[PDB]
Amino acid sequence: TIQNDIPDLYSVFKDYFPIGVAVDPSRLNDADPHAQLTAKHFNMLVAENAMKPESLQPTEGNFTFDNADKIVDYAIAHNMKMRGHTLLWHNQVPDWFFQDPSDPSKPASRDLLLQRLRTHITTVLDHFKTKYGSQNPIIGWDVVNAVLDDNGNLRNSKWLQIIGPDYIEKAFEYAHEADPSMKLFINDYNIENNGVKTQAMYDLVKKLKNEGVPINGIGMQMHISINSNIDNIKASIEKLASLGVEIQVTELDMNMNGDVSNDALLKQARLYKQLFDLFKAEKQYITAVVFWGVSDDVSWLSKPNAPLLFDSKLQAKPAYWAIV
Ligand SMILES: O[C@@H]1[C@@H](O)[C@H](O[C@@H]2CO[C@@H](O[C@@H]3CO[C@@H](O)[C@H](O)[C@H]3O)[C@H](O)[C@H]2O)OC[C@H]1O
Repeated sequence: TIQNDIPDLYSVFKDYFPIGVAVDPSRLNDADPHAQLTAKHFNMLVAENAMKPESLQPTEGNFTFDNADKIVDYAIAHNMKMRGHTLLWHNQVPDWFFQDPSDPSKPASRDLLLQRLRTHITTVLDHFKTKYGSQNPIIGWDVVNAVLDDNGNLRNSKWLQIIGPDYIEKAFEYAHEADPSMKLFINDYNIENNGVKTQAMYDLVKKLKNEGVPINGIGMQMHISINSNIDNIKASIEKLASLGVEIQVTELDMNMNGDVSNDALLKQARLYKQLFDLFKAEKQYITAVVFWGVSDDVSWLSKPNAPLLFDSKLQAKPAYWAIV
């Protein structure tokens, strides 16, 4: 059971930006405590998995939008906005995309993979536009996800192998043509550490935007840890924001590195407080902050963990009170 009388999390940030959460379609029933927590504290939703490529087109031409639509319906019912995650990634994408259909032992050509990407992106965006119309809660999409490797080079996924470096520009082009009302984002992790990957994201977006690619913003996943440096996060936000794009904190959670002790929870609270003070200070750039999971018990991180503001019993943690 949840705490019904404590402050609604997102309301505390009404003058800064919406506060969202990533959800599972199986946790949306009115009597489900996770759903109650979702509707109470957030005014933005994201599909943790239901809108990924494999979740939308498991086999070629066979689109499965039921779970995604269930989340969209829920968002509409609770007056929540949504982020679309994600049109392209190297994980949770079916092998068929990259295979020659007449000889699955061979790879698809650059033209065939591009056509498939175009069809996927266009069908996905057209689905939400045609089914929901003006009521579509999705305000933007992570057009490409995690396209950089640890060293800042372009990740050598099958997309890069088969098409080449311009597959990124093509994805944005296809999304923009399908629905110009959508804000288009390039999303990634570790770009908040002000290291080589932050610089690489900055260089890539600067290059593409200067070439006319319709990139509207950068999503900083923010899968931080109990040892993350606030100064580096601030420097990263400033650097990326200098490109004239929106910044959204898209998959916020805190890896405790196995230490879920009471002392660690207090340290977590202090860090989350500093983090949100930073976000508020940077409100002229940040247009959304989304947590990757409703509560600790449903977090994607391996156990033991305590990454969010609500614990495994769905109760507000010290971090929640520090921020509110
Ligand atoms: O942007 C990335 C996120 O999308 C990513 O989210 C996690 C992706 O893996 C999910 O776990 C899979 C769910 O589907 C099952 O069939 C698989 O067996 C699981 O591995 C997890 O639920 C998401 O939270 O996190 C990393 C980000 O870079």
